[PDB]
Amino acid sequence: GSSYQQAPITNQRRMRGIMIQSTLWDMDRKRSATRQRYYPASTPANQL
Amino acid sequence: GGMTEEEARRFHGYMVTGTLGYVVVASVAHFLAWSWRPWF
Amino acid sequence: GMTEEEARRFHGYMVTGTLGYVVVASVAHFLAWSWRPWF
Amino acid sequence: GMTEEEARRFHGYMVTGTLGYVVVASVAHFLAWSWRPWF
Amino acid sequence: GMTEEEARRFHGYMVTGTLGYVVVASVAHFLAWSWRPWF
Amino acid sequence: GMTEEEARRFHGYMVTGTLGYVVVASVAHFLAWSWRPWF
Amino acid sequence: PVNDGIWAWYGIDDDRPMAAWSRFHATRCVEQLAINRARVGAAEWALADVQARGIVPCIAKAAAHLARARAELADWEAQGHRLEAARKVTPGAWTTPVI
Amino acid sequence: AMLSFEKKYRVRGGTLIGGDLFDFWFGPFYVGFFGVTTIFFVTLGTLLCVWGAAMGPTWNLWQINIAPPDLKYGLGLAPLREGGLWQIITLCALGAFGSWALRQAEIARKLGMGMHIPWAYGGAILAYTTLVVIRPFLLGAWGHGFPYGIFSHLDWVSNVGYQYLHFHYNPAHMIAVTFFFTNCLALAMHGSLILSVTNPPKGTPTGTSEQENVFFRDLLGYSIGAIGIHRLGLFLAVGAAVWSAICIVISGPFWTQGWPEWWNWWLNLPIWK
Amino acid sequence: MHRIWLMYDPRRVMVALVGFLAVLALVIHFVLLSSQRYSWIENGTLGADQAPVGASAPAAAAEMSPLPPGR
Amino acid sequence: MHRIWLMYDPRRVMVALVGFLAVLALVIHFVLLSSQRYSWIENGTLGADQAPVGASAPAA
Amino acid sequence: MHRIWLMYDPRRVMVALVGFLAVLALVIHFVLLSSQRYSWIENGTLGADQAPVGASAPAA
Amino acid sequence: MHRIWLMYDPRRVMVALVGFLAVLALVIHFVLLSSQRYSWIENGTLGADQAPVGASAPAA
Amino acid sequence: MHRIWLMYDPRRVMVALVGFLAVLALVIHFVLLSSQRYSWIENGTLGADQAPVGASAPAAAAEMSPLPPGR
Amino acid sequence: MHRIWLMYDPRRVMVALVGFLAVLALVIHFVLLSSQRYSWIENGTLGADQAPVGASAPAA
Amino acid sequence: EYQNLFTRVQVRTVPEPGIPIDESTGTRYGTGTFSYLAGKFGDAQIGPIYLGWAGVLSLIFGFIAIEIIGLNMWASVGWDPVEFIRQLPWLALEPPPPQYGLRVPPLNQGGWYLMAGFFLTVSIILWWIRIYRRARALQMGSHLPWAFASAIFLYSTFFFQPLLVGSWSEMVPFGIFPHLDWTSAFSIRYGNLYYNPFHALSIAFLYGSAVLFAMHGATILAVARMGGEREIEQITDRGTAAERSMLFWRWCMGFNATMESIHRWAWWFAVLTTFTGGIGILLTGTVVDNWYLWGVKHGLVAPYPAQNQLTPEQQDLLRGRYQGTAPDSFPSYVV
Amino acid sequence: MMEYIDGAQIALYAFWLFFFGLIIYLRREDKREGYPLESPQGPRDGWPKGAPKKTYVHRDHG
Ligand SMILES: CCCCCCCCCCCCCC(=O)OC[C@H](COP(=O)(O)OCC(O)COP(=O)(O)OC[C@@H](COC(=O)CCCCCCCCCCCCC)OC(=O)CCCCCCCCCCCCC)OC(=O)CCCCCCCCCCCCC
Ligand code: BCL
Ligand SMILES: CC[C@H]1c2cc3[nH]c4c(c3C)C(=O)[C@H](C(=O)OC)c4c3nc(cc4[nH]c(cc(n2)[C@@H]1C)c(C(C)=O)c4C)[C@@H](C)[C@@H]3CCC(=O)OC/C=C(\C)CCC[C@H](C)CCC[C@H](C)CCCC(C)C
Ligand SMILES: *[C@H]1O[C@H](CO)[C@@H](O[C@@H]2O[C@@H](C)[C@H](O)[C@@H](O)[C@H]2O)[C@H](O)[C@@H]1O[C@H]1O[C@H](C(=O)O)[C@@H](O[C@H]2O[C@H](CO)[C@@H](O)[C@H](O)[C@H]2NC(C)=O)[C@H](OC(C)=O)[C@H]1OC(C)=O
Ligand SMILES: COC(C)(C)C/C=C/C(C)=C/C=C/C(C=O)=C/C=C/C(C)=C/C=C/C=C(C)/C=C/C=C(\C)CC/C=C(C)/C=C/C=C(\C)C(=O)O
Ligand SMILES: COC(C)(C)C/C=C/C(C)=C/C=C/C(C=O)=C/C=C/C(C)=C/C=C/C=C(C)/C=C/C=C(\C)CC/C=C(C)/C=C/C=C(\C)C(=O)O
Ligand SMILES: COC(C)(C)C/C=C/C(C)=C/C=C/C(C=O)=C/C=C/C(C)=C/C=C/C=C(C)/C=C/C=C(\C)CC/C=C(C)/C=C/C=C(\C)C(=O)O
Ligand SMILES: COC(C)(C)C/C=C/C(C)=C/C=C/C(C=O)=C/C=C/C(C)=C/C=C/C=C(C)/C=C/C=C(\C)CC/C=C(C)/C=C/C=C(\C)C(=O)O
Ligand SMILES: COC(C)(C)C/C=C/C(C)=C/C=C/C(C=O)=C/C=C/C(C)=C/C=C/C=C(C)/C=C/C=C(\C)CC/C=C(C)/C=C/C=C(\C)C(=O)O
Ligand SMILES: COC(C)(C)C/C=C/C(C)=C/C=C/C(C)=C/C=C/C(C)=C/C=C\C=C(C)\C=C\C=C(C)\C=C\C=C(C)\C=C\CC(C)(C)OC
Ligand SMILES: CCCCCCCCCCCCO[C@@H]1O[C@H](CO)[C@@H](O[C@H]2O[C@H](CO)[C@@H](O)[C@H](O)[C@H]2O)[C@H](O)[C@H]1O
Ligand SMILES: [Fe+3]
Repeated sequence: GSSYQQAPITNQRRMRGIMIQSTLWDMDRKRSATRQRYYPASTPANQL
Repeated sequence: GGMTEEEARRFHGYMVTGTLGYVVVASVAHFLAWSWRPWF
Repeated sequence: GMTEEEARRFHGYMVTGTLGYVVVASVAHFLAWSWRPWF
Repeated sequence: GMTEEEARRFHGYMVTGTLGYVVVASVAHFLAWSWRPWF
Repeated sequence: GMTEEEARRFHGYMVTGTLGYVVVASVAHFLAWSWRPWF
Repeated sequence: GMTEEEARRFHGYMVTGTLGYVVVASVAHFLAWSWRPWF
Repeated sequence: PVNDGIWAWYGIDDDRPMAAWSRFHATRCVEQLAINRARVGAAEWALADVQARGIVPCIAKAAAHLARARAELADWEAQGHRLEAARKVTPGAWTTPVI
Repeated sequence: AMLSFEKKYRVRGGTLIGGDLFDFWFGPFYVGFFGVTTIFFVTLGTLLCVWGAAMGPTWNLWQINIAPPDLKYGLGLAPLREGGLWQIITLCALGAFGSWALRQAEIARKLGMGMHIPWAYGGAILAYTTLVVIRPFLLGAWGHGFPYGIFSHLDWVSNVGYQYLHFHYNPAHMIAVTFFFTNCLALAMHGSLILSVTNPPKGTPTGTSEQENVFFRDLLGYSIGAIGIHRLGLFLAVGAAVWSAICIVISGPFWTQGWPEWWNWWLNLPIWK
Repeated sequence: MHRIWLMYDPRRVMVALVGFLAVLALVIHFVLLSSQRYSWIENGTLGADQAPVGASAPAAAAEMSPLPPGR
Repeated sequence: MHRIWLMYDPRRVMVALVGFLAVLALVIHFVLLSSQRYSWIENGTLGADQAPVGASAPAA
Repeated sequence: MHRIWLMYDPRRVMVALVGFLAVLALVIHFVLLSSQRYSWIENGTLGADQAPVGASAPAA
Repeated sequence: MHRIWLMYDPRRVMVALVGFLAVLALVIHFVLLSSQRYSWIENGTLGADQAPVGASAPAA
Repeated sequence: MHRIWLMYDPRRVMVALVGFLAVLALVIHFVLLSSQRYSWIENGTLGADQAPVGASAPAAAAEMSPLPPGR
Repeated sequence: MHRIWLMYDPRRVMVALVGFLAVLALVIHFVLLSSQRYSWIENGTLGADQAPVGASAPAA
Repeated sequence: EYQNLFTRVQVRTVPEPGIPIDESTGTRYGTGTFSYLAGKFGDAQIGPIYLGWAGVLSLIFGFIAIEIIGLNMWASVGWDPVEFIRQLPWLALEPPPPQYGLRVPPLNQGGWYLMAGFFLTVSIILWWIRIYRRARALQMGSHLPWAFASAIFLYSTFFFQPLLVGSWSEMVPFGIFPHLDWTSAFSIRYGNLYYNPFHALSIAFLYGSAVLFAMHGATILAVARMGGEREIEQITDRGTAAERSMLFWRWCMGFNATMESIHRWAWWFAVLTTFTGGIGILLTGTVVDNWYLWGVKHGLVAPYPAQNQLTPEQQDLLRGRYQGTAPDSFPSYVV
Repeated sequence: MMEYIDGAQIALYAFWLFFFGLIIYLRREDKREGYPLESPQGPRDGWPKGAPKKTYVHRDHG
């Protein structure tokens, strides 16, 4: 691609290991751990 | 090491009373937990 | 080990520090409760 | 092993250094809170 | 081991070295601040 | 081992060598800055 | 525990002080009496040897070791007397005496 | 020929089978009954390997490949061109490796030594026997053995590994690898320590057990002692082979999925399920 | 019953007991904290009628023949 | 029957028994907790009619 | 009951206590920080009505 | 209270205290630097009304 | 306070101090050099009005790519 | 200040210092050589106004 | 027959070694102690350690490296202490993205990685110096630091090979299962590492190290009843335990070492494991990019009958592309 | 340019030359004890010829 656009912060993985989707996440179904996979929403205070 | 029967009887007085007091505290904790969110 | 006099003297501080710790913890919990109750 | 009077001397420094550090950290939190409150 | 006059003599250089280092760092920070503030 | 007069002699060369090296580095930076300044 | 070893995990312990008759404790006691009397004999021979060659700090330890060997023997002699008393009052016990 | 002190030791006795009949030397080598059986199985097995090379596509040492039979033959002997030759060679290899271990016992007995060496070698025989007998038998076909060929067996190792998608996740394999790596570390430390006290810098006296214990102590925080390092080296090296045999026998007969999904039990411990 | 303390060193007993109770208490809290019904840090303010419940046995036919969600 | 306490050290049998009961109790609780029918922390408030049941034979 | 300190060396107990309290305090703080509701570093300035709540039963 | 330094060697306690505080300070700075609200090296200049908050924008 | 040197050998303290200052300075320089706002080797010549602000997004760059063209 | 050489043998300090300065210089040269702006072997002949600069004012 | 595998009778001495041999500068840290469990298998003394200046700095630099790794792992599960323990072997601190090459990357995208790698490397070099100084202070040969230099060489090739191919992205991630994912993917990227001849050699010495330590461990235990474990005295004052050890192997396999020279065989087999390893890594991606094709060229690869045959239009159809960048958008397909 | 010769092949033969040199060295070391060999035909050295038997100096104690 000619140049890079960032995904929204809630689409960014906080685990950077490349195989984690097959080695862990395809068997791990725990709800807390699944929520930890992505960064939470983050907003400038004056936009709330 | 020594341990006479009067020492054992004195220790038993504390060990029983402490045990029962802890069970009493735990009973109140279950009374609180049940009134908040019964498990049966 | 300790003499009994040392045990008496030590215990008073140990009880005091425990009670001081519990007091601060109780204030910390009531601050947290007033900010964001957990029940 | 210290003498009792020697432990008493060390305790004076140790308490004072502790409270001095807490005082400095208190002002650091006053500055941090003024810059960007966390509650 | 170190005698108390020898400890007191050493301490004067430790304080002076610390102060000199803190001063150099304070100028370094104010140069860095004037170039590109972090608050 | 080391005597104090012999330390005092060595401290002569050591401080002088340090300051000499720092001067040479100061000139290397003057040249580097003239070629391609970093601020 | 050196004698019962792993079997102490299952609560076999034939060293413990016993005042009722027990053929297992009596067996252990008879074995340990012989071993400890030999051990006292060796301890006092070693004292005699080290006294003869005169080395002071070794004489001190040899005497301290001998006293410990005598004390450990005396415990087994006490166990032997308890069991031997219990033997005489208990039907079907051994005919050969303990100690 | 003989070492300058050797002749005194060359008594009769200590054999397991043959008595005095084979109780002699050939050059440096002790013979014995298991020496005779060794050379039989070595010669037969080697010449059949050479025949396998002759009827294969090349004489290139790296490319020679004597392959086991197809899985369809099960536990029968296949046609010799079709893997039966591999099966005969496997019997010779078992006969040779077994004969070698028992010959070592005769030698240890004649020297009044403990039996440690024969048994330590049994760890390697176990690993081989697992790869060519026990694991193929549990899978129900001799065709599961590895091919005899310097690189073709590495193609087998590769494909067996990826039969479980990510073989690094095999838990017994992690242990076996840890033993192999720890062994090589321990070997380097023990070799270094002995050479460093026996070959100190020029103009230095020969060292002592105390110095190597002092050095070892501040390396690991504890002193292992002279008997301890040899017990450890034997434990690590033989333990690696035993855990190797475990790691391969569980792969297939007992576990069939990918190895990464074996770790699902750990994720599901009830303290954090 | 006090003679149990003739049989055991009370210093060994109390240490074993406190270690047992600490580990048991930790385990029960972490078992609860990973459940849905007692995930009290996230959902503790819910009323008991609103708290999660593990799903029943199916509707008694245990069989499918559905109708779509409304567009 | 009390004579077994001369054969065996009471001090050591008691420790072994307490250990055995603790292990067996924890095993059974976790076996039940891992089941569907008795996952009591999630589903303990279901009535006995509502609780899960392992699948029956199809009877065909 | 200060004689507790005769059967237990307080030099050992105070180290065991401080080690326990330190680790437990950190575990509790990180459990809270990891939660949605009490992620106070990112969301501490939200009011109690605005703070997250974990999902209810579906009929609720 | 000074008798605490008879019971424990102050030469040991001060090293442990310094180590503990340094690690705690390092952990707290790392946690804050890792957040969005307190990513102060990148965003320290923002000013409190436009610093990040851990909430989703209303009406998306 | 000079009595600190009677209880601690200054030979040992100064090595620990030098090491602590060394790691602390190196950590802070490497942190800054990896930041957007303070990458002074690449961007040191920019004025403060045009240096980055607010670049805290945790995936500012593409995670996955070929290596740069190899020449 | 010369009495520091009574605490530390200058034979050790001089070697340690030369090692430190050698590694420090090597690190700083390598950091620069790895950069865009100061990769002087390939680009040293560029004038100061031709040398690379990191990205200005993102999303200006 | 007693196997000499564990010690049924230990002896204590009330004064102790652990107070070192005469050692000069630095300090002996702690007092010696005995472990009964250590005394069962080996020598019982667990005891004092020496650091000096290089040991202190190595621990400081190394602790920071360990903290950076752990804090990043813990941050990667959102600071959840339960998920930190539950998921620990899958967590990593991960190298920078490939498009940066050797340039400094963003802090959360490999900047912490390069920092941890730097402090770990400095810590390893300072530990080597600490060992080197200690060997000389105890008046010993330098065999141990050069053996450790061989391990450091292999380790450094996980920096130099990424440097030579021109990207920090190629470095090994810090993490238990993640570094094994890298190990597999390295062999995949470079076309099967089994055909790397230095990898093959490195295995030959790794296996040989197990062969030698099994043989040597067993040999010494087999003569330990005759004093064979007193190896220094068997070297300076050969006893019947050494003679029997030489004759066993001579009579078994036709040749033998000495009580000294077996430790040289041991030393070189271990050292050559990592030395040949490092050469193989340095050659990978710089000289050879597909080791299987290098094997075909040099005749390593055994032939098999073809499992499939492509037609010429399949040869064009079945070529793919080299993998590119990930899609940086979420397309709508509605028209 | 050289098609067949490549840097991995060159490096491998450099290792083989070193490794055979090393085996020779180790076999000389292996022969410091028990050599020359006794035989009916007189003394025998094998190959390579062993290094000489080595004397060790003990310390004068303190
Ligand atoms: C990649 C990592 C590798 C990792 C693995 C690396 C393994 C390395 C260790 C193995 C190699 C050493 C083996 C050894 O030293 O055996 C002793 C033997 C003779 O001992 P001696 O003391 O010097 O002499 C005895 C003699 O004076 C009196 O004995 P006697 O009168 O009773 O009996 C007569 C002799 C006649 O000698 C022979 O028959 C030689 C047999 C073959 C020698 C080795 C050739 C090369 C390897 C095998 C190739 C054929 C193999 C099929 O009979 C004997 O002495 C027989 C006892 C020796 C049996 C040795 C068997 C060794 C098998 C090694 C297998 C290696 C497999 C790879 O030595 C020799 O003959 C000369 C060995 C020279 C060193 C080998 C390296 C040479 C490198 C190239 C340098 C240039 C050309 C020489
Ligand atoms: C699919 C996987 C690939 C593969 C990919 C690789 C890769 C990639 C590599 C190896 C390497 C090795 N492989 Mg291979 N390997 C495969 C198949 C095998 C098989 C087999 C039976 O199939 C075997 C036996 C081996 C064996 C080996 C070894 C011979 C070799 C490592 C030597 C060593 O000592 O490393 C262990 C020793 C070290 C790593 C040295 C470490 C020393 C440092 C100084 C220690 C620092 C510790 C520090 C202080 C503490 C840090 C704390 C933490 C930060 C918390 N591989 C297949 C083909 N293999 C390596 C090699 O050399 O390749 C040529 C290598 O890089
Ligand atoms: C010949 C090849 C083999 C080899 C050899 C080898 N390795 C060696 C050696 C040798 C000969 C050593 O002498 C050396 C060693 O020390 O051994 C004990 C080492 C070593 N091999 C190591 C590991 C290792 N070796 C491996 C492999 C190999 N080693 C090969 C198989 C592997 C594998 C297979 O992956 C590993 C992981 C280490 C155990 C050790 C080098 C130790 C080292 O450098 O440590 C650096 C320090 C740290 C990482 C920091 C630790 C941090 C502390 C936990 C902090 C505690 C707090 C601290 C007190 C704070 C500071 C306060 C100050 C004021 C004090
Ligand atoms: C969003 O954009 C990205 C970036 O282009 C697309 O991902 C590309 O395709 C993958 C093969 C590759 O992995 C990745 O590196 C990247 O190259 C992604 O698929 C989405 O695509 C849609 O948006 C594209 C976009 O770039 O905005 C758009 O591309 C076309 O339009 C833009 C202008 O809006 C123009 O610059 C491009 O040259 C043009 N490219 C092509 C091939 O037409 C896509 O449109 C089409 C037809 O592909 C969008 O795709 C869809 C289905 O909507
Ligand atoms: C969710 O799923 C799973 C988890 C699987 C489900 C769970 C399953 C299971 C199997 C649970 C089992 C629970 C259990 C089983 O028995 C639980 C048993 C608990 C018990 C017995 C607790 C006892 C506590 C006793 C205490 C605290 C005593 C304190 C004593 C004090 C204070 C005295 C202080 C004074 C002293 C000492 C005297 C000093 C001397 C003096 C003064 C002097 O000498 O003068
Ligand atoms: C995520 O949520 C999960 C984790 C899942 C939820 C679950 C949580 C669970 C299970 C929690 C359990 C908590 C618990 C128990 O188990 C908690 C127990 C807490 C306790 C007991 C705290 C006690 C503190 C006492 C202190 C601080 C005392 C200080 C004393 C001082 C300072 C004085 C020292 C003496 C001096 C100065 C005098 C010297 C004189 C001398 C020497 C002389 O005079 O000689
Ligand atoms: C979001 O992040 C998460 C992590 C999640 C959030 C949670 C965090 C948590 C749980 C934190 C817990 C913190 C804590 C808990 O207690 C913190 C406790 C802190 C404490 C106790 C600090 C004490 C400091 C004391 C100091 C500095 C003393 C200095 C003394 C000096 C200078 C003088 C010394 C004496 C000398 C030199 C003697 C000279 C004379 C001599 C010798 C003579 O006269 O002889
Ligand atoms: C994670 O995110 C991130 C971004 C990292 C955020 C986190 C940041 C954090 C946690 C920062 C912490 C900072 C800190 C905490 O303590 C920092 C503490 C710093 C300190 C204490 C510095 C002290 C320096 C002292 C010096 C230099 C002294 C020099 C002395 C000299 C030269 C004289 C030598 C003596 C002589 C010559 C005399 C000989 C005489 C003799 C012998 C005689 O007379 O006998
Ligand atoms: C990620 O960040 C990155 C990008 C890396 C950026 C950040 C970098 C950072 C943090 C850098 C820090 C640098 C630093 C910090 O202090 C650097 C400190 C440097 C220092 C102190 C240098 C000192 C040099 C001293 C020299 C050369 C002395 C020479 C002496 C000589 C020649 C004479 C010897 C004596 C003689 C000849 C007489 C013998 C007589 C005898 C015996 C007799 O007469 O008896
Ligand atoms: C609060 O404290 C906590 C609780 C967080 C402490 C706990 C920490 C924990 C749990 C830590 C866990 C750590 C684990 C499990 C680590 C696993 C590590 C593994 C398995 C690593 C395996 C391999 C890694 C390798 C080979 C890495 C090699 C890296 C190298 C060679 C890097 C070199 C980098 C250099 C030289 C950088 C130079 C800097 C410059 C600027 C020049 O950039 C290039
Ligand atoms: C890490 C940051 C620390 C920041 C510290 C801030 C400064 C704190 C020091 C304030 C100085 C005055 O504080 C006071 O000093 C005197 C000595 O002068 C100490 O005095 C102490 O030692 C003297 C003898 O030397 C004893 O007689 C006395 O009983 C004892 O308390 C006091 O205990 C302390 O309270
Ligand atoms: Fe050895």
